[PDB]
Amino acid sequence: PMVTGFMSYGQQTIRATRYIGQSFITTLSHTNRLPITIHYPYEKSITPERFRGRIHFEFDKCIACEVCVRVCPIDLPVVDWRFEKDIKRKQLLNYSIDFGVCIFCGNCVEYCPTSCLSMTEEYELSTYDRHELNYNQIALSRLPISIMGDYTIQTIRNSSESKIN
Amino acid sequence: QWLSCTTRHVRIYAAYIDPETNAFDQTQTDKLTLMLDPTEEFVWTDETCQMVYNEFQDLVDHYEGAPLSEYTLRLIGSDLEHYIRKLLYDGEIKYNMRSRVLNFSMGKPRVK
Amino acid sequence: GRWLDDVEKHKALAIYPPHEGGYEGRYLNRLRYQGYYFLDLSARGLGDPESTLTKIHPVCPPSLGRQPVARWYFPPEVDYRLSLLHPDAKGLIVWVYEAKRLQVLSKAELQFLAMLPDLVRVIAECGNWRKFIWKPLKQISG
Amino acid sequence: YAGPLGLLQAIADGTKLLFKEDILPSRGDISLFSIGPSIAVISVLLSFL
Amino acid sequence: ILGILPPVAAIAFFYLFVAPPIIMNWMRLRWFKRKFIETYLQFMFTYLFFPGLMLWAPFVNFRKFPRDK
Amino acid sequence: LLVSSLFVTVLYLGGWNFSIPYISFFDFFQMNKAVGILEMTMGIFITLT
Amino acid sequence: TVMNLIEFPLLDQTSSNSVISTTLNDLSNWSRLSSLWPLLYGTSCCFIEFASLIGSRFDFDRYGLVPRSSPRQADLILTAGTVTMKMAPSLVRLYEQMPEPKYVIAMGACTITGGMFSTDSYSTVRGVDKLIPVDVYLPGCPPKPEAVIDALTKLRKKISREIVEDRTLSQNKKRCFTTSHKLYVRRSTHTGTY
Amino acid sequence: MIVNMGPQHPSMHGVLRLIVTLDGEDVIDCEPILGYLHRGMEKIAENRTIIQYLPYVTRWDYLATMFTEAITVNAPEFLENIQIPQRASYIRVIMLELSRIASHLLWLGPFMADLGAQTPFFYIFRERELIYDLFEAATGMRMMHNYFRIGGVAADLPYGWIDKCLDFCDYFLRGVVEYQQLITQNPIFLERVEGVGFISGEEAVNWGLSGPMLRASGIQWDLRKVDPYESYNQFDWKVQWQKEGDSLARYLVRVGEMSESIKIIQQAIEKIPGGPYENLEVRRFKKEKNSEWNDFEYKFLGKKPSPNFELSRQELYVRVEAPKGELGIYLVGDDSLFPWRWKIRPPGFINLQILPQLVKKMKLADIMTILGSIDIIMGEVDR
Repeated sequence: PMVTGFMSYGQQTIRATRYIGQSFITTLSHTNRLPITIHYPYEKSITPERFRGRIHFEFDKCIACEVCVRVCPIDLPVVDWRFEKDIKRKQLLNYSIDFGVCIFCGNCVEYCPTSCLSMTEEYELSTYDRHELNYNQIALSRLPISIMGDYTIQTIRNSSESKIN
Repeated sequence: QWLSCTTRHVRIYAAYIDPETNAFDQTQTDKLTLMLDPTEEFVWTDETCQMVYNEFQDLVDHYEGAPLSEYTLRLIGSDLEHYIRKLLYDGEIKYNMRSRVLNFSMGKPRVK
Repeated sequence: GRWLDDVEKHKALAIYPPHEGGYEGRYLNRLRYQGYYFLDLSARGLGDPESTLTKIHPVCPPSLGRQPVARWYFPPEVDYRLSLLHPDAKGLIVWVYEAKRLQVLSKAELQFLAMLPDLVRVIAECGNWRKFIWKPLKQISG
Repeated sequence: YAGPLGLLQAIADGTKLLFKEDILPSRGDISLFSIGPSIAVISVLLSFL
Repeated sequence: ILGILPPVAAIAFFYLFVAPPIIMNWMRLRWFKRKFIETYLQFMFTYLFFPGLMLWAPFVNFRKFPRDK
Repeated sequence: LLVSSLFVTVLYLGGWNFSIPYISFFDFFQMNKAVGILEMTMGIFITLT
Repeated sequence: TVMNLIEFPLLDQTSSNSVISTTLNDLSNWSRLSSLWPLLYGTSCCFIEFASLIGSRFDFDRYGLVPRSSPRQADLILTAGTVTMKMAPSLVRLYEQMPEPKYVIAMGACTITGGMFSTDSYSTVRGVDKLIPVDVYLPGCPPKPEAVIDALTKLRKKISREIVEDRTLSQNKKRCFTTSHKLYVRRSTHTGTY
Repeated sequence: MIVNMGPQHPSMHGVLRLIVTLDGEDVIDCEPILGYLHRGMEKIAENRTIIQYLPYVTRWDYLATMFTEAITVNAPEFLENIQIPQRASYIRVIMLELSRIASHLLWLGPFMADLGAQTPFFYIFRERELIYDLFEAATGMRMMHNYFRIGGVAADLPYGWIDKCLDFCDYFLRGVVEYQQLITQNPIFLERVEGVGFISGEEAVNWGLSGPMLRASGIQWDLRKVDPYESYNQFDWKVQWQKEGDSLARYLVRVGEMSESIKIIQQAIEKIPGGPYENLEVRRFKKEKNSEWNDFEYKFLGKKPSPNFELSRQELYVRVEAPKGELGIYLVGDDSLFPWRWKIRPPGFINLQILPQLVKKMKLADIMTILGSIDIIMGEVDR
């Protein structure tokens, strides 16, 4: 009939309004909330002491364990020993790390004899060509970004690194 | 329909497009046209591409007996991706040399 | 030519821009009309830069998991690019973008890359204050 | 990053859209393509009277 | 007609001089801790002094400024 | 969007009227001197808001 | 005794333009780089963090990165997630069907080489540049959620390195060849019925 | 008459080509095209060792991000019985019940962005930010890669991890009810999602479905009970289900389950033999000599880890259920270190089998809602 409609047309609208205005005044404290989201790119996040970035190479810590291929997911680097006669261990001449084909496994970090394979954390890989990624011994160090050693950085700790509440 | 292996510098189009615009993107697919590297990764002088045009008959008439499937399209593109590699490995052709990114799919030059 | 005030004479300098690059490309635009032609490098990766700017240096290609010694013996990028350069060219404008058995490309290596301008017009790169500044890196070098 | 704030960002997007190599697809042409948005823009521009 | 220039000049210059470099300070000072209607305060002014607000909008020039002769 | 907002406010709200009637903004001072540009900018003001 | 030498610069590259006709295109390209819009695409092991680039951890939308889910409109596409042999014959259509100021880049070390899919498998494609010419290659599987913004900042300068005469290097020609076939047609296999 | 819904796929989970007939506005028949993301792991899985194969699992698995390593560690450690301590087992339980959240968020958030909830997209990412710090500081870069070695785990999770749940651990609890009061609000939320893609229980078990999408029909086939997985069952819990199985039932069953996650986490952090990691840290310095610590209990590694280990003929299956769906890795027990044949059984491949039978006589919007509610992702499908 219509009397039921003449009674329920206000009920439908009053339910619509009780929901709409309620959600509106609830999200009111959201549209003008007091949270501050991620700042500019000069405010990178804090990094605790377990991650993986740019692996490092050495000449006095890779004793020629050579496990280099037996760790990376595709047996990535070369293996090269070239007829030494010092005692029995042929030298370390040919090698090339290439992060473009290493997928951050580098698991030898855990099984390497003397702390050779390690971790860092930067990323400014302005790759204009794939074939420009020969990471040899020492310039891998480069004394990297050093988030705390920069003069334009004040990084507050994130949720799981700041205090409680 | 026009299901062609449109890989970089290898676009064996299974449909007639050799106007400025095919006017249907296929022109009923009755000619099987091909365009060579629109990105200008290699600069072409006619004589250099003449061997490729001649061996096109060797690839479309000498060794084709399978229906219009991309299987044959890979059968073509495989040798197409190495005819250029041979033509460059003997120095007859060279790279883009323009104001693009100048990428090296086969790496930088060598000293033989 | 405000860049021309400190490139033709010095032939040794470093760009200290804001860390966005949205104000420095106009400078590079002007230096294509004298004889200067671009060579961007992103120096990070190479060993002793001498053999990267004068000598035939074997650049080991990114390996494919297998194939012991395989290095294509790549060439340098100075005399050949001169051979491609016309006899009408003032200088080789080069940008050491990453100036901020390998060899650390330290300030001594930049001094040794400040001689090829004298004995390639190289400019080091390092982000700095909001105002785009330039400074002779040789005095910063050491 | 478009200055202090995006006060220049809007006209920057406008100028970027300005060039953007209008494509004019094959099926259907200037007969009705360029005629389309003209009616749209005029219908609301003339209302400012 | 003589002394008419100082009045119509001073107020018209203030109409476009002081607000442009200070709206960016009042908005950079508070952007995430504002109130429900606080963002309504300086945004409206973003039109009123607009004769000069755009002159200190990202239009702020960095010309090479030929130096003293 | 703009024309709809402007029309709903010019119809259901006071177009350039203050919260106090528009004519009343002159009588309570017994005299006006330079209300021209003031009223122009204030009409752009009290309406656009 | 060089192998595969580079072609000679044919032009002498000797010209001079007026500032009143150069600064126009200079600021035009400045806007073109400072108003770029992403194009949505993401498949696999080097994609998911792109979503986090829209939230309170990483916010690249702060620079006006309007994510457009359409080829013909946007100009910046991220080949995130490792690409295989398929989904490529329709991927390149995107690059073919957008305005010329694209300047596409890469993302995901498994897209510049195919890192963790490079022992033996007949699916993954070795790099993306063997399909589409892009500018910057991004490492990481997953790609570092900050390195992508840094590479965007890097590419932000190449557009600023453009001049008024540079707006002619996107014009094309046609090496359209006249060669026919003699083979048998195959009816459609992707029959859409259940 | 028929158009494809786009390989560009303006949806959450990547690339899906949907060729469908169109009578102006309503559709008659739709069809999915799959196979565009072939990870081909079934090939490499024979030409590799275990540890070099370890980081491979969370590659085609980045939504679940952890439900691939359970079975991938069952085969090396749970088959040949390299006895996993109950403390490390509780650590793995913490892991698994946090991955339950890692799935609940990365569905509901995008499910909110599919159903019609336009704003909360960034909200759930802001909530998830803390799981990023956790996964980073635990074992790996961002997805916590390489948290499962063979003889146990990589390394016991650091001290600032276990006892430090409290922030999100009581934040998300009071945060859940937000979504529950928002969904019943503005019935436009509910009107479009109710009464679409309804499915029964008999077909849910006849079609081979699983997960909360099936539990939502009173089936309660929740496989967090039927397996003595690492002797986890010491903890208590509450089965989550519904009695309809449709899209709204999917939302209900996938909002009523995450409340048990932090419950199990609270059970663990105080019920783990070591408890918090700083507790076990400050306890192994007063009794360094000998105790239950570092014994068969309280040890991360039992024997030496290495790529060398032989196998006998033992082809075991586990139907390890994830909140998206079941998973199984059957494998012919071979005498060689690496085995003859590998196999995977993902939920996505066992979900879309009903997909063309779901969208029947519906519209494009109905298809959108069903495909957003079904809780489906690629990556798992192709393998």
